[PDB]
Amino acid sequence: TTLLNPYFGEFGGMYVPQILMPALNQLEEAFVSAQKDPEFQAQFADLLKNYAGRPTALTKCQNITAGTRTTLYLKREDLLHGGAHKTNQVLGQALLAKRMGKSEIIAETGAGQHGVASALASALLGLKCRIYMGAKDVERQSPNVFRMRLMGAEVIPVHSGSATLKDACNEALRDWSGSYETAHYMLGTAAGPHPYPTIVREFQRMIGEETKAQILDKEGRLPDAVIACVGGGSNAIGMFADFINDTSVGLIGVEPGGHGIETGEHGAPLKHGRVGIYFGMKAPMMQTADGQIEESYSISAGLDFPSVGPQHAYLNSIGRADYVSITDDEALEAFKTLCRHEGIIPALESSHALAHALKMMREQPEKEQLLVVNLSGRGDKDIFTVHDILKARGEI
Amino acid sequence: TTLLNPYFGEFGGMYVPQILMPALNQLEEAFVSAQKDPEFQAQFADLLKNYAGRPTALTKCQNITAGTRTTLYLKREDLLHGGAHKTNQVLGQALLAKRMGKSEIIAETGAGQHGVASALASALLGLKCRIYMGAKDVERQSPNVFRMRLMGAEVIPVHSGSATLKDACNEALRDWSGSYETAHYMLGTAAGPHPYPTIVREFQRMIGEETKAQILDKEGRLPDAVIACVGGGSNAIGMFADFINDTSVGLIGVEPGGHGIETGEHGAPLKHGRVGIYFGMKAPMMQTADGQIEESYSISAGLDFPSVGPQHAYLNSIGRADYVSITDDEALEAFKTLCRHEGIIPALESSHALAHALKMMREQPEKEQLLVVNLSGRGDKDIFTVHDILKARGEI
Amino acid sequence: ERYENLFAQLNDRREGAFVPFVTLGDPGIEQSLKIIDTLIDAGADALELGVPFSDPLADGPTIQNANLRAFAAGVTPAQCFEMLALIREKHPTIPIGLLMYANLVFNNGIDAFYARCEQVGVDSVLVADVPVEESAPFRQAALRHNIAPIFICPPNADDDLLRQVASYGRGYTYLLSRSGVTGAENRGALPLHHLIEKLKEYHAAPALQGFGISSPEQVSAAVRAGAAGAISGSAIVKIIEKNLASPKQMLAELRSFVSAMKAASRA
Amino acid sequence: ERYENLFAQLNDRREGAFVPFVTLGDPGIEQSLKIIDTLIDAGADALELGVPFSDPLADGPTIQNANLRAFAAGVTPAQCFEMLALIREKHPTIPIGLLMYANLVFNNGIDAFYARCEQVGVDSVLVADVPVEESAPFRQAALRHNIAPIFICPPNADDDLLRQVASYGRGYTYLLSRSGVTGAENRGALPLHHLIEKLKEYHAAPALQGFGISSPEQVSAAVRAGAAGAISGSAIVKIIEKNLASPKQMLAELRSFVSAMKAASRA
Ligand SMILES: *Cc1c(COP(=O)(O)O)cnc(C)c1O
Ligand SMILES: *Cc1c(COP(=O)(O)O)cnc(C)c1O
Ligand SMILES: N[C@@H](Cc1c[nH]c2ccccc12)C(=O)O
Ligand SMILES: N[C@@H](Cc1c[nH]c2ccccc12)C(=O)O
Ligand SMILES: O=P(O)(O)OC[C@@H](O)CO
Ligand SMILES: O=P(O)(O)OC[C@@H](O)CO
Ligand code: NA
Ligand code: NA
Repeated sequence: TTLLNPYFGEFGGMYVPQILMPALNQLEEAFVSAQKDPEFQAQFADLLKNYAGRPTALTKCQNITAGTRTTLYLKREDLLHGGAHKTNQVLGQALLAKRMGKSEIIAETGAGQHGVASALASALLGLKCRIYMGAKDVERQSPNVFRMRLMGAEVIPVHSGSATLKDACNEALRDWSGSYETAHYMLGTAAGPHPYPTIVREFQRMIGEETKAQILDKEGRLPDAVIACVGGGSNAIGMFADFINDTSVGLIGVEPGGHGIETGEHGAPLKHGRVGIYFGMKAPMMQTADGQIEESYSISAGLDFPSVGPQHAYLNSIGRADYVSITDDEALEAFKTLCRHEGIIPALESSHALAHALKMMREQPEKEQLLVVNLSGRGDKDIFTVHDILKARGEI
Repeated sequence: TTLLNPYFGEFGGMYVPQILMPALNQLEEAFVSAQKDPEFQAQFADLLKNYAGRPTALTKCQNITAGTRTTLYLKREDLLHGGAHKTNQVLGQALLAKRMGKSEIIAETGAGQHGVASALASALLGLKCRIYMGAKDVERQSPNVFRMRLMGAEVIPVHSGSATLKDACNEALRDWSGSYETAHYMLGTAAGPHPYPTIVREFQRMIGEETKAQILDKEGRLPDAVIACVGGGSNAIGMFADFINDTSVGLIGVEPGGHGIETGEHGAPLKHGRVGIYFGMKAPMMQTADGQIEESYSISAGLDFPSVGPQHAYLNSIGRADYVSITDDEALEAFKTLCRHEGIIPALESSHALAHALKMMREQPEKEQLLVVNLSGRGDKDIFTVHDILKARGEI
Repeated sequence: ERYENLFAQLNDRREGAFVPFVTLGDPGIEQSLKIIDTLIDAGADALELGVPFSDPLADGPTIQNANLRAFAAGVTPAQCFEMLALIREKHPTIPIGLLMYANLVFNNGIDAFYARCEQVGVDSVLVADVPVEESAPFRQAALRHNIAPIFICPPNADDDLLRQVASYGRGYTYLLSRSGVTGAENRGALPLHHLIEKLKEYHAAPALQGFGISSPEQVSAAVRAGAAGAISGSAIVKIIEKNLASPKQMLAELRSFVSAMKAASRA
Repeated sequence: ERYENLFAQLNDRREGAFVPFVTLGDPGIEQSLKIIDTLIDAGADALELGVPFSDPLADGPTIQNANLRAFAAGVTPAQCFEMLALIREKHPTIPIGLLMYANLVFNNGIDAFYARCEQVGVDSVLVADVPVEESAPFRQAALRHNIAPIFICPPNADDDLLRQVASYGRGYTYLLSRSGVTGAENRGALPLHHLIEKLKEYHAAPALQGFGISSPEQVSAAVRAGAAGAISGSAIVKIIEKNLASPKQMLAELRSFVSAMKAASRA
């Protein structure tokens, strides 16, 4: 028995070993209690405003949309402390861990951004942070590993399985199953077992709440659509959440198309995967014909995850939100275009959402549309990846 | 004849070739006109708020100061778009260039941060940006050079002289002397010939203005002292400016001590240089006994400049502000300490200001003092420099 | 019906059950079939068999590597069911229990999985990552095909969980020794006597203690504490991993260990 | 007094002045002294001499490299003043003008610099990075030691600047050909006739045109336009740079160029 519905339609649930169910029940109850506690909301608001930098700006890009009838705004989560939206929910989860009397933090990470976000929240709030990371990702992300250790976190390489994000996800759950009395699992996206999809959404919904108030002040009406990249689903659902009951506002999630859907080397399980049960949830997944969890791919490591949050699968199922894919080359073009015309270096993650917005504008240039793209993070971390690709292609 | 006093006491002036004096007179008049134009201030405020992310937070660091009677706040210019305070004044100068009908931008840079700041402002506002950079600095700062070119700027290596910042400063003035009818020189600090020290200060004084209103709201009184690093002087004077007439507030500028003042390898001309005339100003300078401009040094490239803004020399002369130095190792310790205890990676520049604040706290731990450090930028750009130093010393 | 017959015969002999666990196809199909025949010949009362899965999030390094070795052998779930059919044809009375992860059960349809289990003669299915709270469609499909749904009684179980495990479990109750994941190096440090008697009071299926059981004295302590037997996994798999280079010595050491563990079940 | 005597003798001969520029100590002290003696022997009417500075922000690549070569020779300002004393002792009538950057004048004290200039027989000082608006302490120190303060008349000079340059200048007026920095490859493209007559109307010191003058026809055009002569720097230094490997051919080509430029000053 739970306090909240663990399912979004047929997706979601709490598919963990029996030993972990008390930990999930405790987390749901502490979350429900925190949401009604004004002292918790004041401390959370105090950290978001005076430490993370909220509210973030809503920037109108006039050079980007010249010659068309599209008006494009960027929700500037790239200006958030840490350079990505992840900082929002890790501050909330760290307060939840302290509310439950926990002193240790477990986190998984692949690109390294959630590891950095978990490490800075733990250092600030006096928490011991250990981070599981696939050994392949430890080698790919030497800068982020150093950032985590600079802030006192313990980074533990995971050599089991494919030695990447899904294998770090396993090891965090293995650890948590033997330590949940003293350690909290700071899951890094709006996925996994209930109540994590609900908690991460509510700890990220200020993105959409601010966007609504800001777009109403600047344009006097709601957007025609909000667009966000979907790797696990947290930045997208954070933008979507406050607009879900506004049925005129479109909700567009962008999954990584990788080298192309037809190549099989992508990260779009919601539209091109198959429903399975893994990581504590029933959700679309990239998997073999036998049911082995497949490896996803994207130029953007932050979108490289074989599954997706259950609320996005539900929103797609009922047609409340639409989900598309953007290839590496499309994201790369959007990356270069925003640098040149707006002076903003976007994360390759967020470049996928911008690329689809540029596609909506370019394909129908005389369509009058007010679009908001969630710029989930900055792209300074991606300049080496972009450099080597343009250098190998002779473009530079 | 000028509209404003070109001198701060005996320091400053307009020591440029005769050919450049009309360009300086035009700039001073357009600045004085812009300061009285509410349309200019609204456009500047619109860019600062909705594009750069102002106002920035004022973060109280409680873990840093535990066990002492120091209360420390950090002015979070690291959260500004671009990751450094420089973005403030480049947006103002770019608007001034458009006010004068200029379409091209000239900029010098050493560490690369002002080059990035000039490039993003020019890309946003439709300006053609060319950046002069010493060939030694082009090799040291490959990431920042790529950022500039990503945003459409032309980066021109300077091989003359010592092929570093002062040599890039020469080449920008050489260029400007033959192009000022169509190009504006976006000088990168509160130094050089009048009116640049005045303009950059007024385009950075929102740092102190926000700090005052924020510290009054949170503590109910002014700070006992504000502390800022001084490389050229822009972030320091931006913090100092609004407190200058508050005679109870201390003003403390921190010059880079390098490997130690006694080693001669430092960047502290204000306290250990000698007054000379170069870069269009009379100011303290690191120079040989014969009067050749000497090369400064710091672990932090952004503080590596053989001279200093004239208003800081004046404030020191009359005793309104005090200036100290912080070595590489002291800045490195402050860098690691802020990462571990607050989850904020500071720029090695700003680490010098934090290091002195930590010294004020540690040397007199029972002294009750309210301190504000200007965190002029974030330190993600410095993690490779910090890594190699700790690796070479066997610390990692 | 095989569990009910086994526990009745063991009760007549004042005996507990020793139930080893191995991953199917580890280190290869042929050697695994020879491994399993050695476990039974050495005195195994029942079998717990895992199907190689890409992400065994309830297993420690020993069984992680067992899934890795079987992956290196190219062992598929379809090949595992052909093994199960041969094992059931070789041993008609020993209870065969599967230890599954949810995705492999859900993949080709929940009902089709348990229908395939019935075709090959499997007696019970435990799904490691499906708690009692999510077990409704899985236990319904199991019972429709005469498969016993296995539920876990963790050491921190409240009274409500005790009643559900007793009311919905069949064949046997998996009595968890400790928190954490599988591993012979970690032993449960909580006396489970109160949970054993509570399960008997609620007419639960006979309890088999698992996790950490690696020595004969642990089997005897489990039987003495009131449990119907004990399950040993990582201790068995370590013998496989230790003797990967000598398949003949692998079977010889498996026989000595299982025979010693089974002898400890005699009260 | 040397400029006033030179311009009077040149006016008697219906002649303009040709004033070459070199950096002192380029490429070495001895060769520079031999360079300067060759310029005078080839018909140079006056000299403009630069002291090697670390940051010559008014000079193009040609003279940037001249300062670099003299830096490579270790030429110090103190060594430059010993050269100036020898040059004045070798040629008692030719006007010697210095082209300085402000820091070298300010370094050991402004007054001490011009006192040193008087001791060695320098006739004028132009400070490249001190405009008329900042020239007060520099021109006072110059006049106290009988040094002519040289001021620049740029091509965009308004009437107010024309009067100041005329009212405070002595020896000669530096008539700038164009904007930008020094360089023979770039030639001034504005007729300076109106500025020349305005300077004469305000009784300014005789005008010498500089920047870009690299051909005989430019010297003749400057004299025909009303200027008292022309200054050539980068064109001279390029001959030094071209013949660094052959010091003898360097002096031979310097003599041919200077003799051709001086012959162009004859009206
Ligand atoms: C980690 C990351 C993502 C992907 O995470 P989601 O949960 O899918 O939002 C997207 N953008 C940025 C900048 C990220 O750091
Ligand atoms: C460039 C820089 C400085 C030095 O510039 P100032 O003009 O002295 O302020 C200091 N801090 C940061 C973060 C910088 O980027
Ligand atoms: N891979 C990204 C985001 C991420 C963290 N945990 C996840 C779980 C599922 C999907 C994505 C993530 C990171 O580590 O920073
Ligand atoms: N060196 C830093 C700051 C800087 C720019 N121009 C300067 C002039 C003087 C002193 C410092 C600077 C940069 O290039 O980003
Ligand atoms: O590996 P151990 O710790 O014995 O756990 C038993 C498990 O392997 C089968 O249920
Ligand atoms: O180099 P140029 O262009 O001739 O300029 C003259 C200058 O060198 C001396 O005043
Ligand atoms: Na995904
Ligand atoms: Na300096």
